[PDB]
Amino acid sequence: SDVLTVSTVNSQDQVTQKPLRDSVKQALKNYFAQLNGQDVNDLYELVLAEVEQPLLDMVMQYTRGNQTRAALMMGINRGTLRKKLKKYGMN
Amino acid sequence: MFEQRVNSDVLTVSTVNSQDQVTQKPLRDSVKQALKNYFAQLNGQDVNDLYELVLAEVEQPLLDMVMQYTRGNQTRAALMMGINRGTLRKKLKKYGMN
DNA sequence: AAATTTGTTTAAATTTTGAGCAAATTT
DNA sequence: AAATTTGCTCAAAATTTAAACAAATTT
Repeated sequence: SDVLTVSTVNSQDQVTQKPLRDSVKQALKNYFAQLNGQDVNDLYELVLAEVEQPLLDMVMQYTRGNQTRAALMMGINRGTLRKKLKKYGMN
Repeated sequence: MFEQRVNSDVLTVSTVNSQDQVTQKPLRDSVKQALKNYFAQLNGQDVNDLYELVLAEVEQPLLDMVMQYTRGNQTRAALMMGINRGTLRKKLKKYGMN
């Protein structure tokens, strides 16, 4: 009923799903905590970089290197995909 | 003395390791795992929105969290995310945060 | 009362898209 | 040897941008 989820363990050794979006929330909750009113400047492209890399990594692995099927899977242009690959230097 | 904090270790999540010890692992890895799992259930239906699907999962909480920080200040929020104020308002609208 | 933010528009800059081709690669 | 994918170009379509500025708000 909620497609992108990570595995957690509780004190009683029970594994159980939680939305990835709860992780993102936690990480930021943590990031901000460690900052002491130090200014943040490029937080969107920061988190984006943190998410695009592993997404590209995985779909390219799943599509066996096939840029065409990878782009179709993600629903973006083949050109866009190429650009993003070179951006993170994976090609 | 300043220790190097790599980019992968700026956004981290508490995990439990093979010795039942609590450690901080990259958000990257959470995104990897979510996708490894998403592909397991995909045996073997086709997809055509994987970027938008992921993007939404990540934008909502970022927006959620940044607004809480700026105590609803859209100008400071857009300034700290580093995006035009107009696209922040657009994104907020997309997710019902206004 | 002053400083700031919101809500909105308008136009330029930027990025994404699609389409189309030969050369390379997989099948 | 056929079929598909790569690498690369152009354009237009779509989106992000900054720059207003009056009205609403927060300091």
